[PDB]
Amino acid sequence: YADAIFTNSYRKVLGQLSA
Amino acid sequence: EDQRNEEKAQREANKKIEKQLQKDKQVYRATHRLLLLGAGKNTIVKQMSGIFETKFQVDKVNFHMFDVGAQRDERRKWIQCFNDVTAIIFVVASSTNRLQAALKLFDSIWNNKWLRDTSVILFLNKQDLLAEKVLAKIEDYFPEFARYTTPEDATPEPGEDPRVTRAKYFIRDEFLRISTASGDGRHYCYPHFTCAVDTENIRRVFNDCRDIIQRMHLRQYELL
Amino acid sequence: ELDQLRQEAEQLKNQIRDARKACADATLSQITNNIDPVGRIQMRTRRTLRGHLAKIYAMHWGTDSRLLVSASQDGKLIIWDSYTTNKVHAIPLRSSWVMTCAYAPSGNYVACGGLDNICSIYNLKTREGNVRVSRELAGHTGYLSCCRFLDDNQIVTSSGDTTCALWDIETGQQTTTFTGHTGDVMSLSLAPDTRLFVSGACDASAKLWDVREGMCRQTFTGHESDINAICFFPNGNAFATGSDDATCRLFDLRADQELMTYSHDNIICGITSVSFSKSGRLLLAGYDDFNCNVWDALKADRAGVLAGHDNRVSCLGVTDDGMAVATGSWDSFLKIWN
Amino acid sequence: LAEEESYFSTVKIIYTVGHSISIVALFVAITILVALRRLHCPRNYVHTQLFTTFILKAGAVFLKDAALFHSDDTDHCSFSTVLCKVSVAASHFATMTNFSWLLAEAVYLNCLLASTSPSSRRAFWWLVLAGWGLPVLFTGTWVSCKLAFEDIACWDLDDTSPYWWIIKGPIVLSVGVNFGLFLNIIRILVRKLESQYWRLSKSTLFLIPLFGIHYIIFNFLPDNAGLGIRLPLELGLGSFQGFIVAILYCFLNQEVRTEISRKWH
Amino acid sequence: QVQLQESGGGLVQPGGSLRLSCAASGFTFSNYKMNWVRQAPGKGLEWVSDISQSGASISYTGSVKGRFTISRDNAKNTLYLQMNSLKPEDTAVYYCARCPAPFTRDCFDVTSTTYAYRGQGTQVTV
Amino acid sequence: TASIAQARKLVEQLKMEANIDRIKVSKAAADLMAYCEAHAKEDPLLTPVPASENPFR
Repeated sequence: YADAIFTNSYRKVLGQLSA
Repeated sequence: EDQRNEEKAQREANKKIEKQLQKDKQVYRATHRLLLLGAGKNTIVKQMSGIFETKFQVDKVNFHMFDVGAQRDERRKWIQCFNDVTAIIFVVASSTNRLQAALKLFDSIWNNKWLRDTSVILFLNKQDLLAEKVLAKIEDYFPEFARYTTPEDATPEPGEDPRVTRAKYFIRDEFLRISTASGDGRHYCYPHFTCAVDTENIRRVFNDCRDIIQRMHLRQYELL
Repeated sequence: ELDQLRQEAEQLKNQIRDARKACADATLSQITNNIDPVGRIQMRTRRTLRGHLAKIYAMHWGTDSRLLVSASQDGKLIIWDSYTTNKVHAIPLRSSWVMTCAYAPSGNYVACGGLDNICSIYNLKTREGNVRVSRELAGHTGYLSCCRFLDDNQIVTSSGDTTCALWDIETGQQTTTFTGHTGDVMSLSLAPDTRLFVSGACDASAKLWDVREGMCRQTFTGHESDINAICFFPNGNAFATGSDDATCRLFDLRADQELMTYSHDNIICGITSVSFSKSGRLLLAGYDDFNCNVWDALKADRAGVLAGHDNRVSCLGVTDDGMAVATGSWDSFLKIWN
Repeated sequence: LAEEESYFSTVKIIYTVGHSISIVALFVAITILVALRRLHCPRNYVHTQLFTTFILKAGAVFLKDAALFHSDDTDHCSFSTVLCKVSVAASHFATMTNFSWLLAEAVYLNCLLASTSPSSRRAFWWLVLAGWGLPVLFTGTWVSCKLAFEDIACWDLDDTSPYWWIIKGPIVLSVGVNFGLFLNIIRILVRKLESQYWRLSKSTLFLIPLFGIHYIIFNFLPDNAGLGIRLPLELGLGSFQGFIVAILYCFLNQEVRTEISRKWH
Repeated sequence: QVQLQESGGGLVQPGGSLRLSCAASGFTFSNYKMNWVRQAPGKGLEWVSDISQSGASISYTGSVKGRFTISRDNAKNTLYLQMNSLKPEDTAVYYCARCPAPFTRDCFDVTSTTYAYRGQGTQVTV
Repeated sequence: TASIAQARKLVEQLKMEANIDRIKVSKAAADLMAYCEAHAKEDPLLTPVPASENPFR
């Protein structure tokens, strides 16, 4: 659902950025 | 001192009355009130001292039927008592031009500013007993009948001649002219052909009272 | 023959009209032009009573100026303590279609009736603690439109038959049948001294009836339409009438004529109740457009508006101490104003 | 990638500002529907409850970002803090309550229409019970099965079978049954309206925001498919959806207009 | 008082033409719709024609449509009912009748033997 | 027709009511004004009393 899929996509994108 | 005792006693009496009134509210809300108003009352009652009361139920739904007897012909003051019935059940005989008098009574019922928001369930009664019209006087009192064909959307029951499928549908068209020309969204008119023998009219009363309540709720949600 | 009586009736009618015109030596609006205007009368909705299930059709204050009866087409009379909002009794009615209520000068008995053609006299002070119908006055041939107690023993009742009756409640029989109205006698008000009353009917006439003689004393004829409401001026020498013509009118019994017309051009709605403040100076009229308007009875000029009803004001009543105005409406609430 | 971040900044800006518009219009809507005694009826109670669930959804989303410490001075990899855990649980509770009360509206309307009698007093309190308690029960079950059994990494990037379907399941069910009951109400309206198709079209378009119907077109897709059109729709319009519902069901409700006008006078 | 007085010829040949007029007094004529009613010998009252406040909305009983023509003169509180081709069945007392309430669209005025707000009638005989 | 009895009651009523005496409207107005002026002090609607006797207390 909207919020949980935003948490998933956003925090994977921030994780990718961190590397 | 006695002021506290009096206040307590009064509040206990109030609590009893609150309990009774709250209990009766559900019974009042569940019971549909119906005004029965004749311009063939026996045919439309036997099959289902002042004001007269018939109390019955269909499918455990309480219906309360009120027939305004022993009141003089001047309806304008008492009929306003019935702005909060679910339907005005208008029984007109097919049958002075009693059709015209019935129709003007219905027009006055429809347009009256207090009786808006009350729907009409219109039982054209006696559609056998006089509307058989086998004569070798609808044509006389309503000369526009000569120009009216039986409608394409006619759905007859056999054993009624085309003379009857002309007559009854023309009368229905007259009442629906009165209905459609001066009412939208707030009150509805449900025509029903019916006969001295044709029973289960009570089922159609139930079905159209249900339709009225459904339309009320859809009206409140602003969906229609 | 009949045409001869028609002509004689018209001759007497023109006699009465000419006599009234000759005796209209002054006009009320001119006699009281210099009286100080009342300014503005902003009345507070000091209590709202929320008991009834359906549209309230009548209410009446007791002589104690504290308790009121209210009658609604849910078939409940409710007796309210206006000082506390507490319901003292609620009474089931055998017919839900009540149209009038009244509450005796003693407070012992409450009356109600409607399309049942019956006046029901309830005893509120019986020792058994229940409330039971003491009598059902049933000789009316049409709906009861108004009821007003003269004493615990006698009740005048008004009908949708063209007649009123003076009932003796113990006998159960109508001791006089005031007859001569030509339409429904919608409304009834007793004189402050209970030897006369005036009844207002759906023939644009109001008639003053002698309770002891039964004759019709005077016919007042100025209205254009059905008189829905009538109230004595607290002097006993004038009364006011409300009509579907969107006017109130003040009639004086001894002038035999209409002294004032209360109307405003933006009022198209009919009047449903009329009552006077204890001085008489304010005329309070209830209207179909869910408002009440307060009128200077001696100026024919507005003074205030009782707003905040959702639907037709059905009943209006001023306390005998003058302290508060009740206004019942088809919104099922009584609102008490002060 | 840097280019992606602009996409997510834009959508989370919408997610903030649109929910702000929603909460600001809707708090007014609630104060209207509760202050004005005429409007106290079961219908407006169900509406007011739904509106409260929209402020819960907005506020819990904001609290989720507030718990998501965003200075980037802490790496979100291997993260752990109590505030984040509770705020995610709250965001789930809020979304579950919103979806529950969209279904509560769907059920109240179909109960009113299907009822052969005018009363529905029991149905209202049953729908209040389900509308809040089932979100309570499901999100409490998710809190239990995480914190007491799988309290790993603040539950944030999960996509695994064990308990994500505890929340996903009710959402999917609720959107499905809303779609069915909405086509039911369309069926009833179509029979009611026998040249006037505009009224039917308007009623459909007015029901769509209230019954959560726009979720149906993505409700049954698998996650990680359709995101590029799912997320702009659900986030962008949903951020305004409380404001759309507040307009259509408080401000344009003619009873509310009349009551405000009488208060204005 | 509210007063209505009709006029119009007591006797006429079949196929003749006639005009009724009613003088209204004591009410704001422009506010009330006016009706004509008739009473044939030994029968109840029946509605003949009606006219709205302005004279816009007009209708007739079917045996009368086109044979009569209704009009109202708001300047002189006068109601008219024109008659053409009067048939034997039109032999009746004709009563002028006023709606009971101003500005309303409804009426309840055919009521036999009792009604205020309705005149004494003029005979027509064929 | 029995309507002669109704017209006879009407004419008898009008004959009775014609022979009531009538005062002039000026005296009626003086009566109403002299009543209102005397009792105007005793009208809680015209000149309201705060926090003394109201149903609010």
